[PDB]
Amino acid sequence: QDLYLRELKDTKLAPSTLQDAEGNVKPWNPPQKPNLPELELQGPEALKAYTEQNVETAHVAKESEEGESEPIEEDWLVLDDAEETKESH
Amino acid sequence: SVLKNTSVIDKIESYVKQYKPVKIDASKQLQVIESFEKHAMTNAKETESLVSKELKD
Repeated sequence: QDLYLRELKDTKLAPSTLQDAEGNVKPWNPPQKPNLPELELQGPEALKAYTEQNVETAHVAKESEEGESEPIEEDWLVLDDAEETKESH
Repeated sequence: SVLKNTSVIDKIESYVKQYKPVKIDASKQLQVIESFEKHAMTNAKETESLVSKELKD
């Protein structure tokens, strides 16, 4: 009946321009467009960090080297220190 | 597909794929690692030759 149809029609006048269409909004003085799709579109990345973890910064892992590939000055010293330990061992 | 406002996932999915070859392994130790071992062969066989001789001696 009509009293539901007219409020169903009312759903096709007041909120039809709200989200069903993009005719901004008549009852509201503040606009609907420059909040969610431009200011709050970056809103999720205005809550998290930008240009570091949304870009995600796929960074090359810092490379770690061996013991400088210099065995002679330490292996014999370790061998000399191994003599010291095994006397105490 | 849970996000109807995707707009970044394809970029993010591509961002994963462009960095899919993240970084290779580092098997750089092929000259110093055995140098620890070359001292290991030297001293162990020096010890083993001595103890084998001394146990019978």
